[PDB]
Amino acid sequence: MEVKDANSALLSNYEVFQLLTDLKEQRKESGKNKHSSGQQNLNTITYETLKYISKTPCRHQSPEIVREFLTALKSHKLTKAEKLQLLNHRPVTAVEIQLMVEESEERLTEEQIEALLHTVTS
Amino acid sequence: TEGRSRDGGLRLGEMERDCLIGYGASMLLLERLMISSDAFEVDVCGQCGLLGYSGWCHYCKSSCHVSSLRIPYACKLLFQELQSMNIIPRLKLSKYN
Amino acid sequence: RITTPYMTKYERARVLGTRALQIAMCAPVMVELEGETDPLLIAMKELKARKIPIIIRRYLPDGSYEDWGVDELIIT
Amino acid sequence: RCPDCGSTELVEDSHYSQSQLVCSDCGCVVTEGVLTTTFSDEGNLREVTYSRSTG
Amino acid sequence: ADFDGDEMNLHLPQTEEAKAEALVLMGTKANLVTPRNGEPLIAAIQDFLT
Amino acid sequence: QGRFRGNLSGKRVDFSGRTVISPDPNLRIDEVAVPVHVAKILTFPEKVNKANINFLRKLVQNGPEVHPGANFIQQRHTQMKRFLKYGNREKMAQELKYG
Amino acid sequence: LILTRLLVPPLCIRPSVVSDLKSGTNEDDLTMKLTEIIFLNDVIKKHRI
Amino acid sequence: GVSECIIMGIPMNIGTGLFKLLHKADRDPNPPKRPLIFD
Amino acid sequence: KEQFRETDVAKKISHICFGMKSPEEMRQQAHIQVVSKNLYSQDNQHAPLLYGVLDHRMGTSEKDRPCETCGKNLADCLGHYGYIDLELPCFHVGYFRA
Amino acid sequence: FVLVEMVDTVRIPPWQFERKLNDSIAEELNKKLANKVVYNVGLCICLFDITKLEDAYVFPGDGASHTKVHFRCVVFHPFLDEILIGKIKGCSPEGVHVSLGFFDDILIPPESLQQPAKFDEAEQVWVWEYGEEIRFRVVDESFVDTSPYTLVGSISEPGLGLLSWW
Amino acid sequence: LPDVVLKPPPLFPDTDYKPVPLKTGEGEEYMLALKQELRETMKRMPYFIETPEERQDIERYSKRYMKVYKEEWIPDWRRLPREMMP
Ligand SMILES: [Zn+2]
Ligand SMILES: [Zn+2]
Ligand SMILES: [Zn+2]
Repeated sequence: MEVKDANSALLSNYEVFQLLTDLKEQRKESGKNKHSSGQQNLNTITYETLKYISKTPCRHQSPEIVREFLTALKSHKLTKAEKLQLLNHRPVTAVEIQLMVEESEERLTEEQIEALLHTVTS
Repeated sequence: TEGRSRDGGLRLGEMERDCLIGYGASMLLLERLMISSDAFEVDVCGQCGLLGYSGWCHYCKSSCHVSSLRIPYACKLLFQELQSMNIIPRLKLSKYN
Repeated sequence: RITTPYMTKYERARVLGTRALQIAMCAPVMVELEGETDPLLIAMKELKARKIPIIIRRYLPDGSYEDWGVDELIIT
Repeated sequence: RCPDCGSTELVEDSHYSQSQLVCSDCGCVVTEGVLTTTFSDEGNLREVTYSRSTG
Repeated sequence: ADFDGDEMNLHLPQTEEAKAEALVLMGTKANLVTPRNGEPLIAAIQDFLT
Repeated sequence: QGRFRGNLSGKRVDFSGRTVISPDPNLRIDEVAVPVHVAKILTFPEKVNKANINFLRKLVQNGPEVHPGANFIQQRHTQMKRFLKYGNREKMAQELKYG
Repeated sequence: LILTRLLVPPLCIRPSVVSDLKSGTNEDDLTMKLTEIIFLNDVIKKHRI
Repeated sequence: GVSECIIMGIPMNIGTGLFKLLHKADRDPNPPKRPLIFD
Repeated sequence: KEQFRETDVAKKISHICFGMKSPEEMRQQAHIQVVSKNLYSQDNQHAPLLYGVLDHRMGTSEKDRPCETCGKNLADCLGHYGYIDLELPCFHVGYFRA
Repeated sequence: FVLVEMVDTVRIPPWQFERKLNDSIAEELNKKLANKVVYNVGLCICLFDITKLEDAYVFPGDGASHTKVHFRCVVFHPFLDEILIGKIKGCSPEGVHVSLGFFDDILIPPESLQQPAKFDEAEQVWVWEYGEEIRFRVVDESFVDTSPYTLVGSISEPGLGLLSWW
Repeated sequence: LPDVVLKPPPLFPDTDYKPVPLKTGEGEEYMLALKQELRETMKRMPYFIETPEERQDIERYSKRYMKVYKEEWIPDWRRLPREMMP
């Protein structure tokens, strides 16, 4: 039961949402009684995670939009963690990038914030 | 037990074991000498290779590397007698694959 | 492909035993038994019909392996 | 008491040289099998009295 | 054996695999000959040859 | 009578019986006669499946008294054995689940 | 190779039968040997003291 | 060896235990992997 | 919430590595110290003494008196060893030639 | 959320042979890693996909089909600086009890860095005014079986301003 | 005959003889201070190789700020065989 790498590759919330939706549709299409009675924690965790991701603004996303946002941020020399947080949060205000986002010193420039907002809103 | 009056069973002597080996019925010999005679489950520590109890190794004071294992009670008694004689059989377990 | 194409009695016995155990453990039947209450008889019928979904993995002394199907091997 | 039905009708009935404490209501086997020394063990063991073992 | 009071043992396997192996490898119809020289041991006996 | 030769190489087992032999030419070479008394004692564990369900039900309804039958049942969920000599055998036969 | 501690095995290896018919029990030889060893150790300690 | 296997209670390598068996199950080796959008 | 721990693994023994134990390892393996030479108590119940021989903390040998180390019966008890220190060392007859 | 490489020996009983091997393996892995925290990895949510699946062996014992499957699974394990949005599922004197949305009630933010008006009097008072943000600081795991929880982590709440809610 | 003992001997039996106190003197004090200074200064020495940390979580802009920097001594490859060059 050993693991090879716990940090193989980071992923945004859209991938988890798609995976949960696929699992849920497959479950409602091939539901079983004994398999479900053996372990009910699976259903609960899947449903609650899907409900949380639906509460969050992760909706209205697509792989094309994700790739476009990634290619747009690649020109801003921003780090993987910063772009991941931005894609997962979808900030609509400027303060969320000014203060909340870490490593603000020397990275804001007071001119790139408008471009970041336009790219995250487009 | 040995005798009939003591409700004893038959003995699969060394000659019977040799006949079974010659036939090659490995599963039959196993079911006879291990499953239906002295079947028992022990706990062996994968770190020191010693025998524990209730999934706990008193030697290392831990229970993470302790795992169950099928073994004849006669073989377990032999291992205990050797450990008493100071001949410590260190069992190095591994996956069946 | 270098070993004998005939299926030995040891392989026969092991396959029959494994199939009988699987059937006794509520495994699906692929021969439509007709009132056979004995898992070993069902396994023998499946062997005669050449429908046992088991593949023998013959290991050589050096370490190599080769797969041989029941329907591919020759029975006596 | 019985672990299934909770009845206290537990009777010790040996079934073909097999000591077994089984319930008389549902037949649930509570305990089975007893360990008793054989002739070899009895002959190998030595008799020691309380005058020496107790102290 | 000679049926002069000899006591023989009878065992019942407790596993399907062991049962199958006993029936196949230790089959009476499959062990009609000895591996020493191939001579058949299971054949006619007194009161049958005559 | 040591641990290697007396308890490891050669050891005693259960589900066995020692009995005298007698001639009977009316049986095949691959067949052997077993008495009813030893047959009622030597039992075989059969797993309840979709094939011999009715046979096992009939054996359980017969019970330990009649020769064709069983003596104990181990449920799939719980490993608590049940003695057929006590209790209603018909209910046990009707509540035989796979496994 | 030079032993300073003896490993007394569990009671599973030393079976004891409680013979209520008399004032005694059936004990194996290992128990008696260990008792004699402990007695000799105590006697050696007493002589040293 | 065979004696140590019989003592430990494991199927001896000789006889039927020399080889291994596989199940002919309906499967698909190396199933399609879900593509990673973020990476 | 809940930690992931494997229940049972199909562990197969690979090989047996024989060896020896030092006095420190013997002490670590043992649970109690047997110093009383007597077996049973003076009371008419004839119960085994504590820290002595035939103690139930080193396993069990009776169907009525269970083990003291582990709360299990005789059929489920595996047994525990004990260490007895000797005043003066002694040559091991098995390893005397060694 | 992050993928984790794992290699598991899944045992499928015989009465499931009628089902597809990959689907059965996926269902078994999900049932086995549903709501369980792996040490030094994090809380696993579900199975992502299966990468490698070698031959299927059958042992001479139980008789089931044991398959060594290599797969990737998603686990909740921040990178010591991730920002999340949770809800206050209670509050204690020594610190508020915030919990991510229906995910896990294990976040215990210490109240030792906010502006100098921090105190809890057991009346569910969050903080005196001048969707709750969370900034993960460090992780920590512990064992459970130690005789014959496991994920709390530390949360930070700096002077984020929070023009929307004080 | 020797009497029987109920409880086992103490794990740490008492002794009527105590260790002799340590020698006092400015010399001993200076030797202690020097040994402490050596303990404190040899861990930071380049010869004191530490366990190479691995499995980094992520890369950040503060990496250049928190990057541990320490001069490394150059071994004498003329005296050392060729099997030790990186
Ligand atoms: Zn250990
Ligand atoms: Zn009852
Ligand atoms: Zn014990």
